[PDB]
Amino acid sequence: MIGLVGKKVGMTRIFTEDGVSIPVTVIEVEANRVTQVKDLANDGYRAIQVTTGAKKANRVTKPEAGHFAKAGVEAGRGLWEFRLAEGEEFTVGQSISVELFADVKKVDVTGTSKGKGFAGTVKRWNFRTQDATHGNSLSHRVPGSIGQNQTPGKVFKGKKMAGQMGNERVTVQSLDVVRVDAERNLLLVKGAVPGATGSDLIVKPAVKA
Amino acid sequence: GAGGQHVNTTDSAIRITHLPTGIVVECQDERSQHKNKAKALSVLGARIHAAEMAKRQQAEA
Amino acid sequence: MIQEQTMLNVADNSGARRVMCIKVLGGSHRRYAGVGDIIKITIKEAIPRGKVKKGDVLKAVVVRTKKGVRRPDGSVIRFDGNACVLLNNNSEQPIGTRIFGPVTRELRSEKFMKIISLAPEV
Amino acid sequence: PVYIPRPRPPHPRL
Amino acid sequence: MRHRKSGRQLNRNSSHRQAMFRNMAGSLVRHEIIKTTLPKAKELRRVVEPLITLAKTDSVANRRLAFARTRDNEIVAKLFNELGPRFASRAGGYTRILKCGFRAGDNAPMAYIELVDRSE
Amino acid sequence: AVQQNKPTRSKRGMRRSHDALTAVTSLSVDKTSGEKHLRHHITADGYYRGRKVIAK
Amino acid sequence: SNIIKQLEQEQMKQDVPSFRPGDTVEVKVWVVEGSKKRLQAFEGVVIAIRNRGLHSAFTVRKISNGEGVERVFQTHSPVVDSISVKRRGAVRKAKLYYLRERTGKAARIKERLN
RNA sequence: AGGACCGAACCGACUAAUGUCGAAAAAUUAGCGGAUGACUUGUGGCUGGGGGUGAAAGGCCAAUCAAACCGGGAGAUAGCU
RNA sequence: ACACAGGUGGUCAGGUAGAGAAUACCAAGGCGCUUGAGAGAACUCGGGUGAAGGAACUAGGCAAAAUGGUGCCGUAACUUC
RNA sequence: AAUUCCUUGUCGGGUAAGUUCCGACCUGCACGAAUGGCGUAAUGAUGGCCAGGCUGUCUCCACCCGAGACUCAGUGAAAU
RNA sequence: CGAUGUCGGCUCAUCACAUCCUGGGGCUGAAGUAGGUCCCAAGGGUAUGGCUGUUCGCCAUUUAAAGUGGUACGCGAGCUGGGUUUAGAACGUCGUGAGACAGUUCGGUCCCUAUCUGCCGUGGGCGCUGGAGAACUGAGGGGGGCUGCUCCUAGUACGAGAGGACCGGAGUGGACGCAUCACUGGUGUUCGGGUUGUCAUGCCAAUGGCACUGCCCGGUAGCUAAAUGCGGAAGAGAUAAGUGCUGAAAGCAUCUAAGCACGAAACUUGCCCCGAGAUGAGUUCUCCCUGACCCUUUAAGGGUCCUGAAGGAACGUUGAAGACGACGACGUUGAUAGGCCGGGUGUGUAAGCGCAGCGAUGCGUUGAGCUAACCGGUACUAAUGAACCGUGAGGCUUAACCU
Repeated sequence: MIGLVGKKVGMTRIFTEDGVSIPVTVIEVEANRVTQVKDLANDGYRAIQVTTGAKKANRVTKPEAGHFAKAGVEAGRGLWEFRLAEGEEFTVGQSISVELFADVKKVDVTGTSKGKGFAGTVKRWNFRTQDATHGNSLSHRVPGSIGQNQTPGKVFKGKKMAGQMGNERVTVQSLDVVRVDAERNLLLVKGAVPGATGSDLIVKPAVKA
Repeated sequence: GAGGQHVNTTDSAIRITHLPTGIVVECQDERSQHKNKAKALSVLGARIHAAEMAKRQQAEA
Repeated sequence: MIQEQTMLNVADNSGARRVMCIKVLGGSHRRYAGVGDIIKITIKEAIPRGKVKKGDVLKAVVVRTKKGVRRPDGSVIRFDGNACVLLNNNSEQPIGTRIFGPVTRELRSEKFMKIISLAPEV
Repeated sequence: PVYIPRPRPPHPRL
Repeated sequence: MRHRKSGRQLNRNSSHRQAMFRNMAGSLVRHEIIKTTLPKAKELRRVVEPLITLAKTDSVANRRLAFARTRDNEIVAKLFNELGPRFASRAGGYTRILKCGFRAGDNAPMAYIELVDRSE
Repeated sequence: AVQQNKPTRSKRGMRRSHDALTAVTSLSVDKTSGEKHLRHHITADGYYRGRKVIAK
Repeated sequence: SNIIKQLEQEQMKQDVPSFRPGDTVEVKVWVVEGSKKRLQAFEGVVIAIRNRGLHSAFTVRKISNGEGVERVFQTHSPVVDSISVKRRGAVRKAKLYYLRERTGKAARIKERLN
């Protein structure tokens, strides 16, 4: 089924009654109301478009304000379009609570990662540091050789080099869900999900069953 | 050993290993590997010959 | 975190005193052993009347690490000295008779059940 | 220039 | 990579920076308006402000802590006499940045930082 | 690490196509004074947001 | 957060005995002995208390039969059952990690005795 | 007492890192050897180029040495480029 | 060659701790070394600390790290005693 | 062996494993007695090996403090 | 030869397949377990140490396996310099001799601030044809793909015993990778304490400076990893080697010539990521702009006045975003930053005073005092009204619609 846009709220751990402790991530997942049910008429494909959160009305833009008061939904932060699965079918403005994750047991939380910045190759691609004594000169962390010689005559496309690491979008897969709460609107998933606190985690039921 | 740029690149050294007997002999004498190899077949042949003649001559006495 | 070249005291009374790890089993390019893994040691120092001697290459199994083992609740059980129990390479069935000092509850898995009855603790 | 220094020695090759 | 770190460094090692804040906090307290560069101002807030929140409560110990900082007795005597009971009911923010363009010699953004006072 | 042959007028100009200077275009007319100052900076006389602040 | 602190404080047990580092403390840990829920006693000198609320922990040093052992405890874990004070050490340092170097006569500590 | 020991000045230059269009045509920083001696040093002399001097390396002889530098024979000679 | 991290002989030589002209902090006295301001990436240089292991690195324990003072006890083969 | 080619000669010691090391044999390509032979305590910024310590040399890097790098202002080269 | 840096190691790889392992088969002198050999298959994987400068090799112990090779036997404008390739010295030897050796020993300067190509990131311009704010489609492109052991089937098949399976499943490790700080730890020169020497604030007390943070002991936030979570897949289409069914040529026989099935970690798709500069420049949704005058060379023309729209940009406070641009939040109708209050964590019984002690010091006040980056809050200071770019209903042709 569809996914749910929530917010990352830190990490904690839950002690089971029988003895183990599980590191969980708390995700506050508000109401994800639909602003546009796309279907095969004007798009060829079918989908929904959800929103959540809130903004100041003197901070939202006049195109987007008409895009939200078209549906009557309160203009929040972002929009996120989810692909439909031919069995479930929503309408415009139909709010979607946290209670789609009752019977499910595995999720795929996707969030924008934490940008480590311009990382060099040791931290970025796990290269190996050269010998930091024994004659070595000015070359303790540099990435070594990058190509062969006169026959290749260039570097191959997709050479692992240095540069921006993180602040990408990644996907943790197949997390065992822990506990879903109604009034608190919290989705406890086991283990780390990407991004620092305040991210926008899209949580959908896991495709690898 | 010595040679200059020739040693650094050309192989010019040969081990020959007689497998059913386990007698190696390494000849590393001259610049060309052929006059290392023919030597490492002569001394190999003489060591199969003397290592057999000590079995026969061992079983005499 | 018992890896290669690490000296280990001997837990039991088999006959060694100080043994050196030389190889970690159970995988290719495995870095270090842990709680209760089988390792391969040689012996650096024996008592004279023992069953084993110096240089005697055999398998041990680590039972105490200063790095410690982790319980599932989030605990850790750090000892204050690394140690092992000498085994037999061909049938593990440890050569020693009685084991000096504690062991740790993860060693209770169908082949060290002799050890945790010879052990005095945990 | 009045003083022109001796060139940096070659890579051997001998 | 200073994710959630704080504290500007201002191209100085720590023991120097502690001393230019120790000097410049005193020179601010004595003069009540100074012209320094804009990052040195915006870090001079975090030094000068708790020296006044310490001064709002007068005792023996707070004199000695406000002498362990600023290291000068005129400064601790204009605090606890004049400045403290001028901010007897100011809930923080006893300070003010005013940008004054750029420095002549090296094009550096100035700021008159002053106390929220001088109501003569 | 040195150039194999010299570049032109052309490829010098195209590299210098990003060294253009940027205009300010934000000059406030001050409230009381009518003077020109940058946004958020004090005036030349010293009035800031109409209010005199420099006393100098 | 509000969320983390309120979801945290609804699981912290409200009966935790207060102990300083340096006390002789007898802790009782549950243990699965195959198909049995045995209640074991691990008792020594407490040398560290991490405090984070639910994530607080404390480390117990106990020179068992042969050498020293240090078992660290998650305080609010369900496997711990009892924390009891035996002695009360008059140390004057928060984290007593010096004691690893000392054995026997040197590491004997004072009592608080107040 | 000592071509004795440890160690500053002082004399030197074993090691590494930096420097190699450097701060420097040989240096710096942390170590390092000698340190009452066959030591080291100021100032003045003396030996002149097939010559000097050399606890000897073909080392040093004015940033140049298996024969200095400057002027000359000289516009040497060049089956070479 | 430079307002150059180099070289240059003599004389004076205070306080506290110190065997000391070492070394640390000071007095007299003299300076802050003629570009600054900012950010706080890779990577380089000069440093700090490090879990567990301890030369497995490597050509080689190179480089680090460690040892280090004074008194007293005590000190092996070997020796030209 | 500063000498030895064949050769990582043979045997022993050290090591889990030792072309190096120490001891021995002598089959001395091609040691040898003032172009010195054999020893030799002390000495050596000398060569080879071993052990205890000690540790980021290493497994495998992590974080921090400074000086450059990057940005703004001022002067502004060089090799080719 | 007016110079193409030459062995091995390090870092980094990349392709071939004549495949070392994993996967599918044929034959077997294939009972089983294990093999031998041959065919298809390059998707991933493919030791750690001793010896030697070594490649190679010998050995030790692993492993699922320790593949063979091209790439200037890849890679020095990347590192090293142990051997080799100078100058010193000596040994053996040869030479009367200077000297000499694919003979051996000891010592022996490894420069470059990157213009273009390429590659990793990250921006500005313009296009996409009226402008703008977003949300996707997916052409294409990339990342990924490894495997052990234990258990059930079962001690069943197989075997005289000895031992010991196929196919299907389940749990747990190894190496690699992604993410994260909740745990355990590192760090934390911005926090607290101890303490040596000396200098200072007149002196005691008290702090402060300098000594590598003076030397140390703890440690918040962050980053981190040894730590903790997850991953490789299942499936589907088309196959290679191979196995068939029906079936003549060729009355028989035959997997093939007509026809129909099966068949691998390779291919396509499935998983994740970039992505409409996919100039072939796409689709949906929304908001925005409807003033008049006059010159011609009457042209998708130029030009004057009135307006400036949505929006953007700039400036400021900034950020778990960042070299810089960029990107995200906030700009008073406001929690973006600092400060302030309460907390929390940390460190550990402050100063001051009282008592006890000749005194060093101990007790009370006191789990005090101080507490960075953290948490819930609070307009107290700082985020200024505006000015600025962007306009004025969007070309021609054809077609089906209404009118």
